[PDB]
Amino acid sequence: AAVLFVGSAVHGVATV
Amino acid sequence: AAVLFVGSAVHGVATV
Amino acid sequence: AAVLFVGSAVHGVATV
Amino acid sequence: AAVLFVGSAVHGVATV
Amino acid sequence: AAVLFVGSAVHGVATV
Amino acid sequence: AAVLFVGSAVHGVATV
Amino acid sequence: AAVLFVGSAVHGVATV
Amino acid sequence: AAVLFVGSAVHGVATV
Amino acid sequence: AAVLFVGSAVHGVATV
Amino acid sequence: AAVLFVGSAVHGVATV
Amino acid sequence: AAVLFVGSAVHGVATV
Amino acid sequence: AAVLFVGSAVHGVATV
Amino acid sequence: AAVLFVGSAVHGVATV
Amino acid sequence: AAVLFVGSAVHGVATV
Amino acid sequence: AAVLFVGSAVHGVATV
Amino acid sequence: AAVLFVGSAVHGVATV
Amino acid sequence: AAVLFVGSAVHGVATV
Amino acid sequence: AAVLFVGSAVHGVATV
Ligand SMILES: [Cl-]
Ligand SMILES: [Cl-]
Ligand SMILES: [Cl-]
Ligand SMILES: [Cl-]
Ligand SMILES: [Cl-]
Ligand SMILES: [Cl-]
Ligand SMILES: [Cl-]
Ligand SMILES: [Cl-]
Ligand SMILES: [Cl-]
Repeated sequence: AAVLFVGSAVHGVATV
Repeated sequence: AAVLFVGSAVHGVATV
Repeated sequence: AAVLFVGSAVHGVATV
Repeated sequence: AAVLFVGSAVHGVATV
Repeated sequence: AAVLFVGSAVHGVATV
Repeated sequence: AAVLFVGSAVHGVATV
Repeated sequence: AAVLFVGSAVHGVATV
Repeated sequence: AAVLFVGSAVHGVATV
Repeated sequence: AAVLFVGSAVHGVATV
Repeated sequence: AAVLFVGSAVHGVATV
Repeated sequence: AAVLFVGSAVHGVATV
Repeated sequence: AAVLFVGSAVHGVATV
Repeated sequence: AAVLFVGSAVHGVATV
Repeated sequence: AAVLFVGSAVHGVATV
Repeated sequence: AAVLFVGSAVHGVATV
Repeated sequence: AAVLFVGSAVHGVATV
Repeated sequence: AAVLFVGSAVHGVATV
Repeated sequence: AAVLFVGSAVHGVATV
């Protein structure tokens, strides 16, 4: 799964 | 504190 | 607690 | 020591 | 390199 | 899953 | 943005 | 290497 | 110390 | 955004 | 229409 | 037929 | 020449 | 010839 | 026309 | 057969 | 404790 | 301070 940095501010890490 | 992956796949990150 | 980055650049970890 | 997440959802860091 | 969350439970981070 | 470009030449696309 | 292969079969490419 | 979709419109695929 | 994302999008990581 | 491990040694994490 | 990969392994491209 | 990225960022693959 | 996605949403492929 | 994803998750690109 | 990866690692998409 | 990128830079697509 | 990347490229994560 | 991994394999976090 890809480790991702998501959001737009508030961001966080997600895995897909 | 422990790093956690939460979700079910897509996971986000939490801390306790 | 959710791990969130907060900022607009420098983004820090919000204590949640 | 390996960094491993253990769980089945919540996954925590195993002390290895 | 892609940062990845791998495994299937036991997971961990890998870079490719 | 991450789309990756892997190999060393010969390369290919893999998904993890 | 990450190029991802997502779905569950039916899959597709998404970008995040 | 990560397959990425980059640009700002005009976009393209890059690998890192 | 706090983990920071720095940049503006492309971010790198810093610590304070 | 893709979380990436970049560099070539000195490496670091970047997000794209 | 969506470009998708369909299958269950081998997955082919379909338009829906 | 032309292959397209459709979306708004998150994109997926479409074709007319 | 570059293979690119052009658009502003729907993005088509162009060669530049 | 049709382009395929083959594998089982990890997939690679094949074509018959 | 053949689609190519051009670059040196970081690659982008070109076509002659 | 595998779809691959072959080259040493410019890499073209080959079927093996 | 120090975070380590271990491997040789593919790296995994260890801690000391 | 920048987060950097230093090594050539084991890579550790440089105190910067
Ligand atoms: Cl899970
Ligand atoms: Cl920003
Ligand atoms: Cl857009
Ligand atoms: Cl956005
Ligand atoms: Cl499958
Ligand atoms: Cl799996
Ligand atoms: Cl190369
Ligand atoms: Cl390199
Ligand atoms: Cl290395």
